[PDB]
Amino acid sequence: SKWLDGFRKWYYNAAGFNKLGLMRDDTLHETEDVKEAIRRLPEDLYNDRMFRIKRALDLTMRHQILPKDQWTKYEEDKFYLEPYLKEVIRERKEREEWAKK
Amino acid sequence: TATFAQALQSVPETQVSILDNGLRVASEQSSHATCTVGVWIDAGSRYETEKNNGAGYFLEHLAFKGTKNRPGNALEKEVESIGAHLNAYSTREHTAYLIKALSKDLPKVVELLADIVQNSSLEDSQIEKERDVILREMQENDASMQNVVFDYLHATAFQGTPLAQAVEGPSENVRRLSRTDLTDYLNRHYKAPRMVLAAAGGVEHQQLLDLAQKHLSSVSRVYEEDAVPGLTPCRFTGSEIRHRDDALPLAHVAIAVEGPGWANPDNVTLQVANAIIGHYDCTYGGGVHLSSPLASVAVANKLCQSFQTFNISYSDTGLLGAHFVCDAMSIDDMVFFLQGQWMRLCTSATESEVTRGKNILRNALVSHLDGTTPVCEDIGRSLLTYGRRIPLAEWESRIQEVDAQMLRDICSKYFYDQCPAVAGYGPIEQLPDYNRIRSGMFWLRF
Amino acid sequence: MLSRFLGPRYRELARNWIPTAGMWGTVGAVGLVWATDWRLILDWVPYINGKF
Amino acid sequence: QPQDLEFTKLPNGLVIASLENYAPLSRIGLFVKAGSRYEDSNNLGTSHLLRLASSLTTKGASSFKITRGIEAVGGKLSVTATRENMAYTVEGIRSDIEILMEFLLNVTTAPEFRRWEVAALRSQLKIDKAVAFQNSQTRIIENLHDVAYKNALANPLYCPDYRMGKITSEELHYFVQNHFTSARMALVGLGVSHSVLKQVAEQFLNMRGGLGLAGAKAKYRGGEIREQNGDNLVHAAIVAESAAIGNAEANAFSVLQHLLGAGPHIKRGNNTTSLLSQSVAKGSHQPFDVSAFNASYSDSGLFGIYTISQAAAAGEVINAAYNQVKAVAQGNLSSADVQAAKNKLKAGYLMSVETSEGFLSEIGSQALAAGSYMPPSTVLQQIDSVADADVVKAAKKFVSGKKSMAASGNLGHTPFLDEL
Amino acid sequence: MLSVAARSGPFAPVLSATSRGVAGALRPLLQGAVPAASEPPVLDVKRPFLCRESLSGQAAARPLVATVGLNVPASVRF
Repeated sequence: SKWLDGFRKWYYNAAGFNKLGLMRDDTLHETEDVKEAIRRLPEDLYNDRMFRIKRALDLTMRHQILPKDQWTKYEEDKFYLEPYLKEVIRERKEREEWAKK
Repeated sequence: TATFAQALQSVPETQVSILDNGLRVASEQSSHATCTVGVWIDAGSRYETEKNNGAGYFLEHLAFKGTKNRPGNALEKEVESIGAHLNAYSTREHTAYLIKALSKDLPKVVELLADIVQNSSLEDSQIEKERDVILREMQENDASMQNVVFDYLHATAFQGTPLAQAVEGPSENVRRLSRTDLTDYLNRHYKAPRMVLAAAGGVEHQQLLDLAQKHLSSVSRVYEEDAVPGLTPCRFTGSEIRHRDDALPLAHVAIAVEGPGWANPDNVTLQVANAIIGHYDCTYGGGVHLSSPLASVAVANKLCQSFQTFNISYSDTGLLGAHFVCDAMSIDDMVFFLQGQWMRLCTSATESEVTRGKNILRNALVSHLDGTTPVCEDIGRSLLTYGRRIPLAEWESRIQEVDAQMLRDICSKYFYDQCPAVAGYGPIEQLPDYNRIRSGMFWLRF
Repeated sequence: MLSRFLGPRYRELARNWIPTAGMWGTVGAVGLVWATDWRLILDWVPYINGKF
Repeated sequence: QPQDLEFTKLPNGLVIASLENYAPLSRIGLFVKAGSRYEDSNNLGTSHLLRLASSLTTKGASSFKITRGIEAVGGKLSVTATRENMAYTVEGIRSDIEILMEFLLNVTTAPEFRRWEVAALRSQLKIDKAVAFQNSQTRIIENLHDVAYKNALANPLYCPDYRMGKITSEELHYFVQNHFTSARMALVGLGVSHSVLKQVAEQFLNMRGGLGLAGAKAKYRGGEIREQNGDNLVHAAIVAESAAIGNAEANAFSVLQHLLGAGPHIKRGNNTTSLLSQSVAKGSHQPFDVSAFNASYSDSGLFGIYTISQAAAAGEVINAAYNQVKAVAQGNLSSADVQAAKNKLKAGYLMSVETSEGFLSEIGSQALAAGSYMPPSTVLQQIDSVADADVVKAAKKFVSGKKSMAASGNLGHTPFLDEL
Repeated sequence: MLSVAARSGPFAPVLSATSRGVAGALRPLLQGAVPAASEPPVLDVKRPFLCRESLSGQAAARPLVATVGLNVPASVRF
């Protein structure tokens, strides 16, 4: 329902990576699949992600967060890494199921 | 429909007959308008006795320079007047003179072949100029660096035997050889019981038999001293040779062990093993997805420029192994990887891997015999080596016998805990010593 | 999370490596009873029963 | 024995040729008129990357699936590109071939052309160009093509060095969607039934019914290029404008190249019946290699002489070869030499289609050009229908035309085009 | 007589190029390998010309004269 959407955006506010200007896909741990999906990114998305990570590192160095009018919000959190990551796990699963037999 | 076995048995049969001179006349027929007719002689570098070490090669040069009835280039003019192609080669065991022509000129070509094996006019001026030509192409073949490592591997693996010497021999023998020595070689080794007249393509077998009875009757048939030149088994030597020239950009290394020869069936199994490891060079367009583990490892780590596996067979002996060219900094790593692959085939070969190697060997055996020249080569070499033409259905039946257990048993028999023969040429100080290469040929975990 | 090795090839590898791993386990057991001088097995053997 | 070759022209312009011969392994090839003829100054080298893009991800199969599935059945995928057309050839054992066909289908119909894969592939095309230009004949022939034509055939087989790192996926997608259309393709199957090819063609060759983009119209300019590289040998190709394919003059020019000498017939031979080799061997006492070059396309042709000689004695070899062609251009020849030239030409043609690859390449080019089978006996009688005056007027058309010269090596004694 | 590569006898593999996307069972003869060649030197980013005012004077009018020195930069003037 819409209760689940409101509860997810409350959890989005409570987790706290929105306060550093980060996206959800920036917070993914850099495994091999994630690193390959970073390598398959276009250059503008790469530069945006690296600047967001560097700015979050600077803000956490100063133990500070952003002013509220440049926080990330639940609606405009675009999921840029999802199709690249989905294709990477589909290709790796295909290679694994080939090598199983 | 038609499955693989039905198409394999639909291939036409090779007809073999024997003349009164012992000449073995074999042919097979297709729908092709052309033909390939050749003479295969059982004469090579293995029959030479260290003082006539380039006699077969120098006759192989002078065979096309004129005969008794066709003096010089007029003979050459004759074959160009029919648009035919004339080729030859000389191995360590076999010599071949083959002609691609049209089928409609089957008689004349056989006549030409006749005097080429029995009426060659060896002239002194031709001897001088072909001595200079042979010196020129040994200088040319010194640049072909994989041929240099091939010769080095044969020398260091067959030390002390007549199978170490090259077909072209040393330079001093080229500088000093005389017409009497060539006459002795041709009187000793160009007799009719060792010759196979092979024909492939749109040629009638009875017509070729009539031509061989007309022309190639009474070639030699006589030893003239009752002295049969018999072949003797050659000792294999686990050894290393290191030609070091750091000015070269790339290094070639060939590693080998014994293989059983021509007339032992597990060669087929060994062929499957090579089909597992395969070949690669830098222009293959597969990427990081090649089926060979060594190829994928060498692509990912950027080790090789090329690698290539081989099985080489002579009379109850042979060389089985690999050969690679790479830069200096890669060499040691690849040796480790290469030996690991062999040990995997000795220990933990699977069934899909064996099936892939079997399909690769099926495609190699069938697609190699496309056209009359390789079919004629297979006919002549098979009558000289196996004593018969092995049909491709027999090859398919022997390939189907291969499963994983007998393959890793055979690979453990021929690779595991065996002393290799290593030849190298180039910047090869990262190529390890013989002790580490020998220690890499077994696993401490089995 | 060990579901990558559920196939016929890994079973083939397993039945290839049964006898070598079993023989290595036999080596380990014989070396352990040899080094420890364990009295359970060394009383079951003919020639080594000389010091007891 | 097989039955005769079977043809089908689908309504979207696709030609289908099939031969049922019950071969142990089958050969399937798709022939597309999408060579390097069809590029211009902005997308140079797109055909070189498209040549190496045969193992990338499509829809229906990934790169891993294509490579592992073709290598698992032991089959082979290759592609051969000439300056006018490309040919994608798969082969494999008969009981597998249908799955191989759909792989070729994907490679020829719907490439994905992702950006990261072509960014990986551009280094491979640099390495492939280096391997190809390791020998000197390829370099001098590509230079000769760049000098002889001003458009549409000066585009080389290999990508230029500035374009590497700059070919994007959009140029490949544009090239495929403008040149890989169904009215310019031929599907040829040796060792497969006609119904299988017709079923696969009706399944997934129904997307691009147009004739594509065409009409490049290569023009001739002439001139010379002189690559000084200081080698001990000097290579030199001197050509001129000659007739295209579709003419009896093309047969006359083939008879002319086999009359003057068109390569070796004897291992370590002297080329005695070659006229050019006879003239130069009467002249020069040093090793050489003179032959006749004839590249005939569908719109224009190049005919000339190709000489390899020593660095200092290059002028004598080149002038002797040119004067030999001048002497045979003035009627000074013998009919027995023309008959031997015809025999050489027909023997080379019958030996070309002797193997399965040459036969499939010949029938792919015939289906692309005319769409109908030319039997070998008709080719032989068309060779036999050439007079001596046709060869004389072909050599006269060579000698009176403005030449394109490409030279490579130590050119201190090599002449210029004003001194031939 | 089609197959434009086979029209030329010895110049069949020179007019054509045959890549192999999936290499088959039989290896080609003369596999071939690039030598480890050198690398060009690195240079700074140059001056682009995006207006008529910058392009003025760039057209050459005099023969090329080069100048080297022990402690002065190398120059070329046209």
